[PDB]
Amino acid sequence: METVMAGLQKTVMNELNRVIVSIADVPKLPAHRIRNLIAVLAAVSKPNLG
Amino acid sequence: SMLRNWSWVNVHNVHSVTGTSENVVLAGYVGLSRTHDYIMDTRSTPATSQ
Amino acid sequence: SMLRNWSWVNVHNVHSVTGTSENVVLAGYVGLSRTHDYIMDTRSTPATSQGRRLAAMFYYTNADKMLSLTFGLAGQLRAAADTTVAKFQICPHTIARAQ
Amino acid sequence: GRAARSTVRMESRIQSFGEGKDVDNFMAKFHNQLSGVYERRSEGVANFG
Amino acid sequence: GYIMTDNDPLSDELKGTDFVTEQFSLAGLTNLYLGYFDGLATRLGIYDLRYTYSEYAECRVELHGIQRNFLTDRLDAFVSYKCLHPIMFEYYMCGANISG
Amino acid sequence: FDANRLEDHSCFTKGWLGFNDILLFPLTVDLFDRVVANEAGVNDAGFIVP
Repeated sequence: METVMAGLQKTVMNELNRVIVSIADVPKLPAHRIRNLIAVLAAVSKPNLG
Repeated sequence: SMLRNWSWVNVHNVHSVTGTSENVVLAGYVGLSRTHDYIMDTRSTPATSQ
Repeated sequence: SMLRNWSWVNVHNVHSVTGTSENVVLAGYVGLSRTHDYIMDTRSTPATSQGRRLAAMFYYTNADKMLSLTFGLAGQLRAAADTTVAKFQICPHTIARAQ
Repeated sequence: GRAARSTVRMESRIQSFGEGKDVDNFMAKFHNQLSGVYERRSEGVANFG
Repeated sequence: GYIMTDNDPLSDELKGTDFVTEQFSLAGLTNLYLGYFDGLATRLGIYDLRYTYSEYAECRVELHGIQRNFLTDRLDAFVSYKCLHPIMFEYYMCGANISG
Repeated sequence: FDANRLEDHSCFTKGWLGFNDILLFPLTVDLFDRVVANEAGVNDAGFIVP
């Protein structure tokens, strides 16, 4: 993670490199259901939703 | 099974339900405001009861 | 065929329709003001409804119709210059006296 | 054309304007509005904006 | 700037009449469509942002049938862009109808 | 610059005595990764310059 945060600069479009979604506490869900939505969140950014 | 789903139609007779097109370029969520407010303990949880 | 069309005439006996010459240098269209106003607001037009009507006729026109329009103006302006020449006695003697 | 003696020329002179208008925020509008036609992060869309 | 009719000889004769006397623009036509659709859709309790986005400098809203070639299928020139049956209109619009 | 006309300096480079060398001291990593940035075929948070 700290390698990722080191290169987390602002681009030339006055734009951050990535979108930050900071999770303090986790909604009560089964672990497998949590892993599945991480798959979705990694793909929501891709063109045509991956 | 695809000709039976009207894949043969003139694509100029298919209308959007608004009758309009759209090109959206919106400044979006980055997450720097929420992570800043968490470290200062000002507004740690932004999700409301609704 | 060029000689029969009077290619041999004196280039000083050939008078412009106006009795004057011209050398116009007027700063013109660049398009930075039109493109800047588009980015500010894409919902407007620079072309007014009178300019869209005038544009329509140039779509629907032939050379014959345009030729008579302008060969009629050339006659109209040359008759107004003939009046001005007669009024002020514009001849080579009169212009040379001014020079 | 032996006896024409009239010329016409057009000058594409541009002047500066907008004493305070924040150039960098228009350059954002230009390259976002025209992103559906021309590549937004390029040196030409930044130069013409 | 196109006289589009199903009758090919008619569009050639309409060029020399007072048909070209009155004119309007696609920009003005679109701005009336978005203004009326926004007010009507709100009155139906939808609250869509097709008019809010039209007033952002990085967003552009256009009518859907603009990318077609209007010089080609001219026999369907006078057919409206109403898409749903006169009864599925009454289904949604609480008995109201626009044609019949 | 060296002497470029008649083994002597030009009108403009003559009499320039200079000063102490400029030190580009970045207060942020932006200047460091823009100078070595290769804008040919990669996204790399830079312009697309063919």
